[PDB]
Amino acid sequence: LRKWPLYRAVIAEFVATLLFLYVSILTVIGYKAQTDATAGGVDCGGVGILGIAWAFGGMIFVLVYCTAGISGGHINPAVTVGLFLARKVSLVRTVLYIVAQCLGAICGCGFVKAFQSSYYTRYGGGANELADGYNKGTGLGAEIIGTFVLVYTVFSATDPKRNARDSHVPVLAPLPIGFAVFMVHLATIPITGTGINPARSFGAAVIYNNEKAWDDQWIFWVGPMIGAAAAAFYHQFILRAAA
Amino acid sequence: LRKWPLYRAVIAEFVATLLFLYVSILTVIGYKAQTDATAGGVDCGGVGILGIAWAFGGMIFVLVYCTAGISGGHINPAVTVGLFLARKVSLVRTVLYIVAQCLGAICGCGFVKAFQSSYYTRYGGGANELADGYNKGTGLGAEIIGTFVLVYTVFSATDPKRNARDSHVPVLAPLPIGFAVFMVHLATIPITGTGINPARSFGAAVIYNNEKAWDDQWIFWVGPMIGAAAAAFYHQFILRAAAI
Amino acid sequence: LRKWPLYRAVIAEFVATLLFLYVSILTVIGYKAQTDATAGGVDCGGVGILGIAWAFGGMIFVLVYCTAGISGGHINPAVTVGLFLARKVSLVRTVLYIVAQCLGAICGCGFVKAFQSSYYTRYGGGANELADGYNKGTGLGAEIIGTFVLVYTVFSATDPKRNARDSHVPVLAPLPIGFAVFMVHLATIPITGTGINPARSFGAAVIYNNEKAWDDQWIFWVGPMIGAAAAAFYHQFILRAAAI
Amino acid sequence: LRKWPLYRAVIAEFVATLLFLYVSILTVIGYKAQTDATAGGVDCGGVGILGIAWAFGGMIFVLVYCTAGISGGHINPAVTVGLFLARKVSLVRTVLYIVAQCLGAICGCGFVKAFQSSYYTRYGGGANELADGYNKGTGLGAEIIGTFVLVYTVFSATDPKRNARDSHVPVLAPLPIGFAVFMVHLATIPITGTGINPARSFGAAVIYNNEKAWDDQWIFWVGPMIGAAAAAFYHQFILRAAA
Repeated sequence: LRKWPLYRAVIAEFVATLLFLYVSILTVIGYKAQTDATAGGVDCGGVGILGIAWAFGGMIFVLVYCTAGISGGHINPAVTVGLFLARKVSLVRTVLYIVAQCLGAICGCGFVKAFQSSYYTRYGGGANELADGYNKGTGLGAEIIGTFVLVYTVFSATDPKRNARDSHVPVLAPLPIGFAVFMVHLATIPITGTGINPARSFGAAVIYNNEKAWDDQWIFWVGPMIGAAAAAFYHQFILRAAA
Repeated sequence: LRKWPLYRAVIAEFVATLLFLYVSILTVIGYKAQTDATAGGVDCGGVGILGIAWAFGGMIFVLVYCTAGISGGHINPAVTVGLFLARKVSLVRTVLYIVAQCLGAICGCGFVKAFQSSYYTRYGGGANELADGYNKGTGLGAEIIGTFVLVYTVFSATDPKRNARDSHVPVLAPLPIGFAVFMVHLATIPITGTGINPARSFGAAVIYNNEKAWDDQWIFWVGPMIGAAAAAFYHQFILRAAAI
Repeated sequence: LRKWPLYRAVIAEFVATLLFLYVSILTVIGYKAQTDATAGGVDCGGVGILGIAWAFGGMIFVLVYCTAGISGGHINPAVTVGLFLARKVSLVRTVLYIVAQCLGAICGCGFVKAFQSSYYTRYGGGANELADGYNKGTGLGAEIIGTFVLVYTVFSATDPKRNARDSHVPVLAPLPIGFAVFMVHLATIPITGTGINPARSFGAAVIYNNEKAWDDQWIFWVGPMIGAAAAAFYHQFILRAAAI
Repeated sequence: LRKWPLYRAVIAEFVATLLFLYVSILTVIGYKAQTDATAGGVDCGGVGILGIAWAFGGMIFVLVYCTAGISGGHINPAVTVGLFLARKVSLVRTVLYIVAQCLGAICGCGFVKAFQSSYYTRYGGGANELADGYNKGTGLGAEIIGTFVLVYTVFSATDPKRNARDSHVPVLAPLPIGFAVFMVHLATIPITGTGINPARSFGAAVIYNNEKAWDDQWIFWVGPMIGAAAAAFYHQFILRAAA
């Protein structure tokens, strides 16, 4: 049937997101646990904020590869919308994929508190937030262009020759995507902590649960979607890679 | 002959694990010796703990690439045992790898301290234990998922067609598997130093031998197996990508 | 139509360079803002200057991968000009890229300071200049070889068969080229911040505009060209791997 | 003719070695220039000794790829001997390849002094040396096993299907080799600064020119060759990958 594999192709998206978050989170939180804030431990010496940026782009690359020929290796709500606005994701999928992504991200970040809870709460919760020093418009713009780069990669990465089984869904070359994320994280983590993935953003937000988080949560949906839409427009028409 | 190509690989495992544990732990002890205790050493200016995580990751990347069409690139009881529940490595072929790998680790581990026994001993010796602040359940829960992440990555990394020499043992591109190892560490080192490898943990426990360390060791066997047995279960049925 | 697939790529260059300069410099300024001046910031605990070098490297890796079968993945006047002496990019097709790339950089550069004009200005703005202690000849000699390393890497990275859309423009795997960019930086950043990209340097010089910076800028054009013209010469004849 | 391409296949080995060294060197020296010794600059903050290890394994990977289908992508005297002892390098080549490698390495490190000369001399010269704290036997053993890993990769990396033009010389998969180097550098740089490449070792030695360097230069030829020989024995016979 069509309903059973679609369901299974969605089950993957949920699982991979769960893994992706908590690794990236417990990397961030593990970093923030080893690297001291004010006092009570060692300054620096952690994985560096280079190590954190490795966690995201690295876990993504792995999972995209793990979830390539199944779901399509989407793992990102912004990416899902891009591919959808590219008229190549069967509507109902995206609605489910977002539920899939946003579910597991809550789960993932949830498994992190359970482990520590102590050093979790004090240390950021791994939740995306505006860094003090920048205006909101600045932060919004970075998320837009940032996500744009990620999504621009995806479409370029789609090989028409190779496709997912029991579907017309584009399988993705797993490496440059995860590397594109890593580049963006290197560029962004100061400003916002790098959202460009509403699943992640909404994920830790539910768990960490802070006024400043919820107040600034509105960006990492708007910003990314704007970019993913722009990247779709940039790829399928003004580069016209459709034909 | 079945024995000559089998032992061909049963050794290749042992060697890789020897090489694996050697390069990795020699980095860790190196990192320790760079920052060290008050009087001697400078902080931060080592490889960074990221660099340690690199060592464990990339070594898996190359040793699998070398032992791909030979042993199948396990270098891990969990990965091997995981491929047994998956009914892809016949019983007797597993138990050998299980033992063959463990010895290499020890041989790899013991080789390291002979270089730096003075330093080695004072600085944790790359032994898998709980960092204080974490309840034992936290440490256990960390290993199972971390192993799962890898073993699942290992399974999605199974070519349906190509075999290692003279068996039904998988052969596929390793680069993701190395990252899975590398990734997990970055998030798991703060807790246990990242085990997700029963032989590696066992090999560290044998040489170092510290009671509080040695009686926590049970976790890094109990844990990883479950995470592997789950990933095998999930990938083979809950995804059922094996059905054809 | 010749114009529609040409401009198809003439834009793709411009955009990549815009994206390139944006992501890279936003990291640098980020690094600056993390350590900063006495009162504000913590040292070391940034990405590390290695992380900066990563940004320049990997961005070349992905933007070439995106613009491989489109523009041919130059994102660099030197690389483009280098492929002109190699007689592989017809005259008029180069001059466009030469200009098309430069604008993107500026557009990419200008976009960055609009985010952080306060910080940006106080912290070097990713502008290519000589760090004190180096004579100007040292800085020049650094850029030429660094560019050579890349442009030579670019040439050894030329598939004899596959073209970009509707031209005779090469298409081959990018991963080495990204590393060449990444590698050179690690050894060249201490001197100039690593130029090896005339458009990038020009783009940085336009927005930042500082006289002592702006009148040293001539180096990062004079240099890279020579290193590119050499690599093209060496690869095409001294190795003569192009002859068939 | 046979003499012209052989000569050209040797010209590549020289060039790539020149590049490899000075980049790795000026990375090491650039690191040591930015990172202070006792006083006169900033502590840490450099590329880290992770960044240095990236320079070696990274430059190698690039150049091996750049010099694959030509020379065979050898770049290392130890590797040359291994492939030779594997009965698959036409004797005369190795003698020339060593001259090729050891020449450019001197050149490379030479271009570094010219640039700085000031901060060159005080800061190690990028020359391999025993780290104070270890015995010589310890240091020798690391170079042996270290080089072994590098060379074991090479043979495993040799694809019999693909071969260099106008030769029977094995082209190498450029990535795992350069990555194997990187791993070893991460493991070794404390102890010796990682030799496993007599070209590099003899390269900076000529330029830096120190008593302690020349005294301890004897290791990074003996050690590596022992390993490269062992890796050859480990590969071609007790793994018997010859047939």
